[PDB]
Amino acid sequence: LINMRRYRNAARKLIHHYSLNSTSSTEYKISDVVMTMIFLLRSEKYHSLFKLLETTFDDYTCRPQMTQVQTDTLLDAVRSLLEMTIDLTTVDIMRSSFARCFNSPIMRYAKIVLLQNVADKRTTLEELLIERGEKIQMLQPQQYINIPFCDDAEFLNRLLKHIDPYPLSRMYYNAANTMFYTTMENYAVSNCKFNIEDYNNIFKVMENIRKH
Amino acid sequence: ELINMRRYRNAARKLIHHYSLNSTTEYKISDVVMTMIFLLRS
Amino acid sequence: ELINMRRYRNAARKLIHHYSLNSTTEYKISDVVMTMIFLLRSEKYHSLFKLLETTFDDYTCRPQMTQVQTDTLLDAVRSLLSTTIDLTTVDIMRSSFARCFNSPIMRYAKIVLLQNVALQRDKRTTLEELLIERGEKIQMLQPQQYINSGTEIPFCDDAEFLNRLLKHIDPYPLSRMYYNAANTMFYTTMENYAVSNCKFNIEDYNNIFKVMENIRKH
Amino acid sequence: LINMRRYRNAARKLIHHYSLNSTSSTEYKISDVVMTMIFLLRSEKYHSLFKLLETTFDDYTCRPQMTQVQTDTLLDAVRSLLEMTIDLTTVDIMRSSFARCFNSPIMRYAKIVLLQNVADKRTTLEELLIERGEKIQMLQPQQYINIPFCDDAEFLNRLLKHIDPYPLSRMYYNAANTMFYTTMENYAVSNCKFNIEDYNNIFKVMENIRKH
Amino acid sequence: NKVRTVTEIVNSDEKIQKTYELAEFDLKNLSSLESYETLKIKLALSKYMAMLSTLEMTQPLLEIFRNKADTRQIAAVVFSTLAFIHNRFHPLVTNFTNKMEFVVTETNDTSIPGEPILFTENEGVLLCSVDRPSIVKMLSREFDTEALVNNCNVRIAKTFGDFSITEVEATQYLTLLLTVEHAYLHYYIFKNYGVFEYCKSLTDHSLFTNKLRSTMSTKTSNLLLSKFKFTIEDFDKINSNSVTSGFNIYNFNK
Amino acid sequence: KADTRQIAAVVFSTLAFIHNRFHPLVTNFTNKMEFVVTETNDTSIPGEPILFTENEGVLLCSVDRPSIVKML
Repeated sequence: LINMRRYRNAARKLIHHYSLNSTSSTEYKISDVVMTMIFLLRSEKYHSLFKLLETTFDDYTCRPQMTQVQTDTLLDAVRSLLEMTIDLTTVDIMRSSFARCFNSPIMRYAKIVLLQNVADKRTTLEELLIERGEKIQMLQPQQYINIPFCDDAEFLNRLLKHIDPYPLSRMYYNAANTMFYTTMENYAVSNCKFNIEDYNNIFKVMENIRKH
Repeated sequence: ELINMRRYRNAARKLIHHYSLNSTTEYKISDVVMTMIFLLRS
Repeated sequence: ELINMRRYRNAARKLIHHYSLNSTTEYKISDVVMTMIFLLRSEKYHSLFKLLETTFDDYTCRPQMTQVQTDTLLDAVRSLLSTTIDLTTVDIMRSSFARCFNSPIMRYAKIVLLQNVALQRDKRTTLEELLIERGEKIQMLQPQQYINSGTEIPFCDDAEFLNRLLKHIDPYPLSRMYYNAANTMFYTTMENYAVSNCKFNIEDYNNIFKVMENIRKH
Repeated sequence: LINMRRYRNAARKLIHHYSLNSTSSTEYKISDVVMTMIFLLRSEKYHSLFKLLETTFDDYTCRPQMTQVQTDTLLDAVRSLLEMTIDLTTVDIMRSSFARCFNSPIMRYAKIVLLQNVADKRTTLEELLIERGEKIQMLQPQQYINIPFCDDAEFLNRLLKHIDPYPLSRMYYNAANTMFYTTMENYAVSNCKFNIEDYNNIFKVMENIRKH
Repeated sequence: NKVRTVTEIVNSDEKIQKTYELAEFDLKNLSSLESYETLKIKLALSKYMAMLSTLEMTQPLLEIFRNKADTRQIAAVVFSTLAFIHNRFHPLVTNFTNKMEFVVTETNDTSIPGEPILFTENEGVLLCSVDRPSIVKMLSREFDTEALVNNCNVRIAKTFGDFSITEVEATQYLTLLLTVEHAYLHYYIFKNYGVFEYCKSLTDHSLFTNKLRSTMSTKTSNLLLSKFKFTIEDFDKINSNSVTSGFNIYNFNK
Repeated sequence: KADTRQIAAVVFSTLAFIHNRFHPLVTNFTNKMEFVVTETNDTSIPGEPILFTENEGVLLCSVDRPSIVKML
């Protein structure tokens, strides 16, 4: 007999991280993987997800064939587990993450990786720039534009009072990690090499900008 | 059938033989999950 | 008969015994082709043939094998070799075959074209973009270590040699010497700018040598 | 069950390279050899070619005896596989190439070789020069000769417009490799030692010519 | 336009002055442009194609060389290519050697391995040998017409902002032009330094550097094969069979 | 998805606010510019959700709506 609630909570947290649906950085151990897999097996309506993630043990065995109703049901199951949008690419992210976690060896220090192996056309940033630029130029513009900056002291005072208890550092961390994860997921989904040199050089540019 | 019983079983045998006696090769996290699944299912 | 069945069979036994267990002698490409031909031709080894063929590229998969299938694969591979094995042996042999199938084969020589002169493109470049590009190019070079004999600055206090060099260069006007040096520096700089398709900023080159007035005024 | 189309494409490319009928330089792996041999075995009308190339495994086992109809049928089979002329010397080149590929050991880096062991009289360049010079002097001349260099600006402009999109470097590569392969095949067929010192000295002569 | 430079030393008011003419720098810059050299080579090839066209030689070169029966076209094509190359070397003579004969070779038994176009004296007149199957094999070989040989930024900025000559035909024209260029270098050594030197050069191409740079390197244009530096892949490994503990005191060819 | 005017106004106002922060003298941003909203990966830029381009007549701004939705 196992505790359904604890296993469900561990599964929820680990899947939240492994789906890139949350920026909560909590050190995850092998125990959380064991709990999430056991809960996935035990719960009847998560059997599809459990089989999906268990197929990742061998790299040569790929995703089971699911008819549209099965994919929709699994999407509803994932949504219920996360109580949050969620779609097929989230499932692909989860599959890749769990595959890399499972095939990884037992080790003393957490391994830091980047999203990869999701979604034939292995491209770079510039070819995508050209192609999507042409495609965007194809698209018809929707709105044509042809400005109040009020400094109402009382209103800004009330806004500051509302914002004052918020730990600015936490807000910056959340925003930066959200932008980073969205950029990485867009790169991986588009099958484009994510050049972290450029992304880190963005921060380096900000740092060099400040001190002048 | 959701559990490939025998492959899980040999994985658990190998892992528990390694941990219990050969305290001194290497295994992946997948084998640990496999061993726990075998222990629960049996 | 097109296939010499038994010689193929022993070749496959040897190759698979080498790859699966003896991960540490040597074999030719012909033996690899032989092993794959044996696996395809033998009916009971079709699953193993497909599993190993999935290693050709990174866009091939295998349906999840049920229990009876994995036992059939296991005793088929055991018939290939009495020693006890498991799915881990299959995994390591598959990885070895994946490494083998990606090994390049012999190819005939080809005429390789090398750029004769670093020809620049039509669009003119400024000094800054040229500096960025050339610095990126220099980054790829392999630096060499220079170790001086000692830390002391080289010098010479031999009077006789010093006045002797001074006397030898005494009849040599400083105006002509400095003019020649400055003009050859300028000509080389302009030639490099022209060859590099880079815009020459006359004002910057003039500003280079304003330390004259900086010294004179202060 | 195997994919006939993929194996046929791999066989086509590998045979194109190994017959010296193409300058396309694509890194070929052991997988391509496996695919070409399997396709040759499986296809009924390529059985002659498959047996021919399989006999190359042992150096002591030489080419099977084929009557003229069989050789003609195999030539048609090779032509169909390549959809292109092709004759017996192409088959000899293919046999030698596949023999050397098969007897080569498995190795991490591609082995660069030159054509050899094709077509008794082991000669050198000078004896061939004398002999073929006498034979040519025997031959009666066909045409006796006893010049417009138009600079029509519009016509040259149109010609340049047509030629402009062509990547000159690719054209030079194709021409140079074609000349090299024709020279090597003529040397090997004539059983004359190909002195690559001289051929490389040709390029060295061009390089030394330019800088003066 | 001219640019003036002044040098002044701190011991006097003397100023020494030099005048630079910008045309030299402009010429170097133009010679450094990739598009300029590409235009030069493509213009030479276009002139060759136009010269063939005005001689009715519009049919593809492979088709011309595939016709065994009609020898006149092959002889005319080879003669025209030789004359074009001769005019490129000497831009004063429009007509090639006023009298010469052609013999077409269709057999390996009388073929030269590596010199498809050869020249000889029959004691009365120049004779040119044409190895037709060799040229056919050259032109009919499939070409690599999809691979790229090594600006994306200008393309990105642009994105954000009638004779049918295929690439195969142009490559065939360039192939024949280079082959006849090699033949013409051999023929030039022949005509200017004797049959003995010609047959010495046939077995050792390294004499080209000495028998061309004396006159051609300072009087004629650039050679077509000099547009790119050609090397054999893994040349050192294949050449390892013939290695000398050498001592080169007359290394006239680097 | 239906109401594009609000998205265009929000992005334009944010751009104008940032422009005023950089240059505290101009209260109105570029007096004329157009907006196009992207709802597809097929025409999406991996890492630059808001992009700018010239259609030879007027500034055009691209807004990757699903990317911003996934962010927020």
